[PDB]
Amino acid sequence: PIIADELEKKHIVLLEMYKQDLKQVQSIFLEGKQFVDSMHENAPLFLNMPPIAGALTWCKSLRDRIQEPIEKLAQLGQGITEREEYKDVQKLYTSITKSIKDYEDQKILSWEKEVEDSSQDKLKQTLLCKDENDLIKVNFDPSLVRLLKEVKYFLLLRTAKDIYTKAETYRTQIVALDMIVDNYNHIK
Amino acid sequence: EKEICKRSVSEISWHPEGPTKVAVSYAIMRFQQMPEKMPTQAYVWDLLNPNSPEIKLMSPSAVTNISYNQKIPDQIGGGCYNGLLAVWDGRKGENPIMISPVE
Amino acid sequence: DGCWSPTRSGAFFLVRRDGWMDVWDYYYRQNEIAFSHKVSDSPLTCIKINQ
Amino acid sequence: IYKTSKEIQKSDQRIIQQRVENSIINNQIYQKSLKRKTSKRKVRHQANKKNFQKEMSEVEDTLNRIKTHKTVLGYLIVNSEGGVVRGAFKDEEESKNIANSIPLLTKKARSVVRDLDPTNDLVFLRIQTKLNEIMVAPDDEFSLIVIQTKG
Amino acid sequence: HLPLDSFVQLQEEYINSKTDFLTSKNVEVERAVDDLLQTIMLYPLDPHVDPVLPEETKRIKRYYFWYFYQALLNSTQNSLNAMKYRV
Repeated sequence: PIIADELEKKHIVLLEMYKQDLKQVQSIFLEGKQFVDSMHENAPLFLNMPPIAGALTWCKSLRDRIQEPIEKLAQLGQGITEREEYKDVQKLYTSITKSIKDYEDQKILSWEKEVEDSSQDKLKQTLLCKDENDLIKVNFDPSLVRLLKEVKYFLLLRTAKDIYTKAETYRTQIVALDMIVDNYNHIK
Repeated sequence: EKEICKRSVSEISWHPEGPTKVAVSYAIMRFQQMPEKMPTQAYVWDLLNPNSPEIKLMSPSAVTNISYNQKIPDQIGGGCYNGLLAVWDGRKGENPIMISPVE
Repeated sequence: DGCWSPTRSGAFFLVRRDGWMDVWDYYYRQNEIAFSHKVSDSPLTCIKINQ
Repeated sequence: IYKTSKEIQKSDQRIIQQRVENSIINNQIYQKSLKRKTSKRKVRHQANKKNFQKEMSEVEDTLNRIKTHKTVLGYLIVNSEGGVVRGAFKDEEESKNIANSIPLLTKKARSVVRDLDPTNDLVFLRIQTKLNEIMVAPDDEFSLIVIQTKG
Repeated sequence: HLPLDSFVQLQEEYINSKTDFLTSKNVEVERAVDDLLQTIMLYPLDPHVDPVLPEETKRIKRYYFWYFYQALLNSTQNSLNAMKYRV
């Protein structure tokens, strides 16, 4: 009881601190969310990563920071859950999580449609020579690079096989095709 | 000055002998936000004259990180955006003497 | 980017992506930043300290 | 524009003079002196300027206070080279005689103290006459002499 | 170099080295002035407020340029004192 009385006063102060972190994350999230959607410079996503893939990874980092305290909070005894102030903070946390998922769902949802469009680009890009001079260059859509790099990030954050299987074959053929094209243009 | 779009200073390094020269490498970490055929050069500044870089380092691709080497004076080694590794000499600058195989 | 001061072990400098650089000194107060300075409006990509 | 240019120049001059002063309060005697020496391009105005010809109250203020103090005839500062830096006496003849005669006695008196111990140097000397008391404080840069009638 | 044809040629080489050095500093001073202007321009401030004043920018450069003139003449005057000492 001696130390226990002091602990109750400490618990309300700790709950108040989590309120500031939740509000700070939310306020940061709203400013950050607008930049990510428009793919503006100095965006929240760290360094260089696929923009659609990066938004999901960025959402996860914000989500991880918000939920680290909740596991620790559930640890506290003496029915700190009953406290109305503790309940109010939990409601704020649930609202923030729901908004992040919807944004993630739009990105993944919109990305899903983009992936179907991207599949066609790999199928019908080929290698195109441009200008009067026959300077053959790989015409592999730059989008393909983002889609392939995009998939690897998704694995990190937790009938198309045959096409992906001849992904290895396509790379070998393009390198072989590129060498003859350079040789065939020099003579020309 | 007058670079196409803007180039972020991804990495900054200090001269090993003393703080008189700083080597800064410019590249865009944003994925696909870099303009096609954007300038990809590294400039080493001099504390005495900050109006323009004392020497210019030219690389095949933008160098994400460049750092000085204490063992050999005025030798700079950097990593390109493509993954190519290049080495430049601070005294002569210009093109990179050592370049790693791409594949 | 955050780098330790070569001259003094106690203080280390961290540069935020908000364009603000804050110096953390553990010699005097562990709890708060020694001082905060805004280098520029643009985000600070990296910080290097001379040796 | 010529007038404008002139104004600009003046402003520039003012800035240079300040620097250490940093505007704000009129402040400091030392600062003013330095400005006058180094750059004489601009002078006066700038701010309130406090009291004219009063760079520091404390040495000047203390001397004024001792002179104001009751039973003190006056305090005359003697220059290291037999000169009157400042004279505050009712009659010029007494001040003129005090200005030349008193320093010679102190120099002779300093040697008397000096002969007994070379390291020891005169710090303060006080001569008490039948009707008056004479106090002389000696320093290499300046000498302070005060005559106070005995109570 | 305070401390005939040979002295003049040697002095000219010494003067040339100083001139080469001084030029490097001018580029650095201009960049520093531009950086200060860029940081003020970079400031987000308030949307319903004037971002910056064009006159204000000119005064910062002009006054700094004027300040440089005070320093540049100051240096030339020091050489004259050395010449008087040499005499």
